[PDB]
Amino acid sequence: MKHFLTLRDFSKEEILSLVNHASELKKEPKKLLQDKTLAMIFEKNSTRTRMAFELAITELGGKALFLSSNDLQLSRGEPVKDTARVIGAMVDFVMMRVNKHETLLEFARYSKAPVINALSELYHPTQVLGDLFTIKEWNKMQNGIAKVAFIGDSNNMCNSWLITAAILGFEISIAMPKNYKISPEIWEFAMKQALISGAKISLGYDKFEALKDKDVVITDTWVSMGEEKERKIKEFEGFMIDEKAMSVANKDAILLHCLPAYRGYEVSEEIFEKHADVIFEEARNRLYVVKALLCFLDNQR
Amino acid sequence: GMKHFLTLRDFSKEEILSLVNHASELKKEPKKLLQDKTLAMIFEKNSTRTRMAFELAITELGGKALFLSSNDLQLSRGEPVKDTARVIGAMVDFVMMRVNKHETLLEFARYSKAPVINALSELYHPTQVLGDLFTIKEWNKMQNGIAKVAFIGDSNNMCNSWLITAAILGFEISIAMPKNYKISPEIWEFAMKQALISGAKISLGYDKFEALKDKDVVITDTWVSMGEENEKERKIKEFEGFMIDEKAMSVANKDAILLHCLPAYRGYEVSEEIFEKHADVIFEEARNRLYVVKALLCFLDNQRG
Amino acid sequence: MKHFLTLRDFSKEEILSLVNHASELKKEPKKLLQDKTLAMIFEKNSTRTRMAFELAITELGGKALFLSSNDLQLSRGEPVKDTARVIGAMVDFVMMRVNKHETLLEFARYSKAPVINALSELYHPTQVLGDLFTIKEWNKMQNGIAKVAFIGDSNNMCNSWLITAAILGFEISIAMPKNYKISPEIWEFAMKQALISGAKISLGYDKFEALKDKDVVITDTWVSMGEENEKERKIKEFEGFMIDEKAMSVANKDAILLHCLPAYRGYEVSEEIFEKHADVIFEEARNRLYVVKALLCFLDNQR
Repeated sequence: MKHFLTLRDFSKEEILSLVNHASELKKEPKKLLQDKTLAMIFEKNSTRTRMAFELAITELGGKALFLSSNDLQLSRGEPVKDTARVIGAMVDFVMMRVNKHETLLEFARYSKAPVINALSELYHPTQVLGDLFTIKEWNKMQNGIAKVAFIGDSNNMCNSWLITAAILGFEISIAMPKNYKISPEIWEFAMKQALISGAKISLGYDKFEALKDKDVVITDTWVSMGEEKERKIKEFEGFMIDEKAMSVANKDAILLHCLPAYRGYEVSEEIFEKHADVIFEEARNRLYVVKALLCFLDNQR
Repeated sequence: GMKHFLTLRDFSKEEILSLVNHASELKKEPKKLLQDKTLAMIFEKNSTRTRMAFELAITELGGKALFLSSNDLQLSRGEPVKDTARVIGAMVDFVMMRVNKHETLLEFARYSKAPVINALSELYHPTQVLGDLFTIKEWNKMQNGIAKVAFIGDSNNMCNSWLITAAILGFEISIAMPKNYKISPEIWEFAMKQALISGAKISLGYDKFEALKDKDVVITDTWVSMGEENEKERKIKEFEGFMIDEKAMSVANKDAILLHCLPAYRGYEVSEEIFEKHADVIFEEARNRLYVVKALLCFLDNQRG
Repeated sequence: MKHFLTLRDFSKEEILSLVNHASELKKEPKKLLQDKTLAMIFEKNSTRTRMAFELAITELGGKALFLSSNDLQLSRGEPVKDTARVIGAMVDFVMMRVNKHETLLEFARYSKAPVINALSELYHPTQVLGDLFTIKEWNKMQNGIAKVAFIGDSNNMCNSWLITAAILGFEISIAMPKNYKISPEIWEFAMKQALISGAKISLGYDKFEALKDKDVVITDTWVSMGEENEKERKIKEFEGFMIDEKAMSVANKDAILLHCLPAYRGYEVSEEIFEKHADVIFEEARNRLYVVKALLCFLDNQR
């Protein structure tokens, strides 16, 4: 039985078929999960995420249960294996948004129901799936390859993009400040994968180098939740995405941001609003992708 | 152009009355008119009574509600409202919002692909007034399409929305509040203008008993209006003569009904005796918000372009 | 019109038929409450409980409304009769998990809709029903009787096990520390009921005596919620009372251990023994679903 904790556990073919299914569903919605149930466990609230999941299962014919931070104190009252052995036995799927990946792993270990990583400090795979869906929608996938730049932290988003690029065969440039490092274990996995898929990966500390010859620019907040700051902002001096920065990329390149955005920091107001349409489709598109993911996990029991 | 429901000011006599009639049809013969449709409910300050009405309204109509709470959703505290609007408003069919500040509703509506519904703001509480109206009609206190109504209380949202609705509908309304208290001039002007068209007999005073003369419907509300709770002790003293009690109801017409949006504070704006004397109507009032939100949601579904 | 506030208000026959119905429903699920609604009022959150009820009504064809602690402040803003007379008139059932039983009573008194006691300081009947379901599933009900030991506090669980054993005709031994007493009013009810049903009830302060010739051992947390301002003292009082391997050894062969959860390994129960019984303890947990289903269908017919 398969969980969905990271795209690392999936094939190029599997990932692409999730995006194609999403697309079919967006076009022609079907109630493929009649009466199925999804428990949603949040350790830290995210309205954007919740919407995506709640609506995903709902539209597919099922029901969602929202168990919040207040509602559900994980590893703070009862142990996780206990919670897993009750909740994971009563519902068809469990999504979790967690502070720490270990928690997902520990839950999955004892969950009869497939567990979905709605966000952890290591990986944010649903988001990348949505980003991907969006790239395809905006016809920025020439030749099954995408030429992508990621600018920001060595955070979860970076990890997941690095990985996915590696699996899919994308050309990706990553840019973060000089003092910032990427996990050697993750990096190794990507190196291996690139060999098989022909990925052109590069990692640096120069925004403008990363941006050269790119059709898709991806950025993210610098001050990550919980990790709140004043010193960090000063470290990300050159790193804002602005008009001059987008100029360096290819003509008509799209800007993606997972949100929320902090105008005047990782992104300028002008440039952000310049790309409202794509940024907010991006936000919404997580729906179609979670749908696909849920149908998929339902068939891999 | 697509219509939101932020205040009754934006609607015609005919429109409001047809919402009530529809509510009534639905109460008689429930129908699932919004199959699969979705309603985001955003609360900035929790109201269980409201939530019930909306949740059940859409549910019974065949749809699904999403409750996003205060804890869940921090508006204008993290991300700007236009950003939220451009996500949430794009994914759901309707968005209801209970807000601290009306501007927030306006700003959201401005960016929402989905019709936004004012579940309560500091200026207006229209879904409540619709329910009050429904109730007045059910209790056969709308002789001649007109109603003879007294509103006693603060210059709060409820007052505004009664003033307005009276104005649109052509009702005869007397408002009573303390001497120092005023109604927003902008709102008052609208009402003056609307009365001309509709023949509303509107009067504002500071004498409970005058307001009450020849009335079939007495409406009151809490004095310490929500949020303004840092100022309560003072407000109470100002509302000395203003409680609705047996003697006060005596001044109104025979068999006049007492309406209160709830919750009620026995011993303040209303006496225990009198409140309980009207439990049947008051609690039907409570419940009747359901049918009215149903109508409203059907109505906004049909007015998308 | 009948509410479900304690098993005290039901007959042996009524209780057994709830368990039987549950069992039918587990076997063959049916949507017997199409479109019906359940308001769930929590004064203190319990995820385990919520799941049970939310899924019960949902699977039965209805809808749940979760009103939380933050959402709904009971007897702290508006009076309860007012709440009851709004909520209880818009939904088909009301479950409540409350700090104080009186609150259920007061609500029920003004609720058009049947109220269900999802847990109070006095009684936890839905849990006992589930326990019962589970005992029957693990074939530990020889001759319609069960031989049961309850070890723990004089809490809600104890009250409800005492009562139910009394109604049903079970043989039950209860063990708690010396200083601890059962509510005389509850105890007196049980005494009376045992006479009618032939219950073999005994109360002591000796874990091992309680355990002798038992097929079911039941335990529970010692630090009961709310009473957390007094904990350090309580733990010391419960020295001999943990359920461990040696304790289970005293009971009959293949005897099952039940715990309503959550559990505090190293206290009322040892890690080893708890995990030894994971399968039954977690079926126990899950089985609350089928029983709440039964209960809801039952209350739908007793209007």
